[PDB]
Amino acid sequence: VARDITLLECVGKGRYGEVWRGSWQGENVAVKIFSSRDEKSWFRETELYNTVMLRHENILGFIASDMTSRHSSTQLWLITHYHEMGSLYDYLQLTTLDTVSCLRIVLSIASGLAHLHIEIFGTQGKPAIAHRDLKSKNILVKKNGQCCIADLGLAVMHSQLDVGNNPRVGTKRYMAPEVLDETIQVDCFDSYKRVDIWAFGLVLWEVARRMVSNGIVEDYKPPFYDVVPNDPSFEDMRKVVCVDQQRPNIPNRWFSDPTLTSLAKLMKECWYQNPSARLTALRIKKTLTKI
Ligand SMILES: Clc1cc2cc(c1)-c1cnn3ccc(nc13)NCCOCCO2
Repeated sequence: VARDITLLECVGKGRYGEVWRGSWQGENVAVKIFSSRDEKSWFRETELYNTVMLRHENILGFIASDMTSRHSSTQLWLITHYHEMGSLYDYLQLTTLDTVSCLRIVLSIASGLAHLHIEIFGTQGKPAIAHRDLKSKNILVKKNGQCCIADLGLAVMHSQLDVGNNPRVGTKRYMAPEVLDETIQVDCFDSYKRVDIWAFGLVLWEVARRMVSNGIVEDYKPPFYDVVPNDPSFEDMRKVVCVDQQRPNIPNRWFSDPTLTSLAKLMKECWYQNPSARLTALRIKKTLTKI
């Protein structure tokens, strides 16, 4: 139960709500406290965790979920494993990477996303799932160096089409061109997997910037830092991604490193204007395993 949790420190704050480091039987756990405005995101992630027994080493580990609702008060809690190392967004602010740690991180993300995307049949199976709000701030760094994906509140599902009634929409900075120009095929499940692949390519660019090659590294920057203001509007991102068709700049240093060059090619194959030309999660994972 949540009754035996002591909230210790607020480790994250946003429009979704807050994330706290909590204590439970003397062990650290994370508690996501949703704002009442995000009730549908809490329920989606709960049914994904407790009805679809969704478990994978690169998906945030679910412990429990609780809601209490009364006149003048509503609480919505998600209790998960705590990762002291924090969000990949925070982690990349402080850390530089080498060849092994860079590929451990990005391969672990690819592995979790493929696990979301690929359907499993039978008993103890799972539908195909699209995240729809992947970004560096919803990926956590585990002690072993791998990552795990969090925030499945916007997931859509499909078996041989489940879209929520969720009024919240993805982070604008990471929205795919088909989302921004509204040509996305809403009734086609593969559209949502390809919106995920787009966002993954941006996360791939974020990680690669922090890997050192030949004694050079870039500071952390978000996708499109140079052409969009902080907290960009829908219109800001359409002008950049669709009209101007701009994409993240690839610094010259990378082409001197074989690994960073391989990731540059992978990045671009996530960024096609045409969603159908983008790689699949499984192909990305199969490539990273060989690289
Ligand atoms: Cl249910 C959930 C959502 C989530 C992050 C966590 C849990 C989570 C788990 N351990 N942990 C450690 C630090 C931290 N978050 C977490 N820092 C705030 C980043 O918040 C991103 C929101 O996504």
